[PDB]
Amino acid sequence: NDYIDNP
Repeated sequence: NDYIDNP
């Protein structure tokens, strides 16, 4: 699953 690193 795709986890993005920092908002």
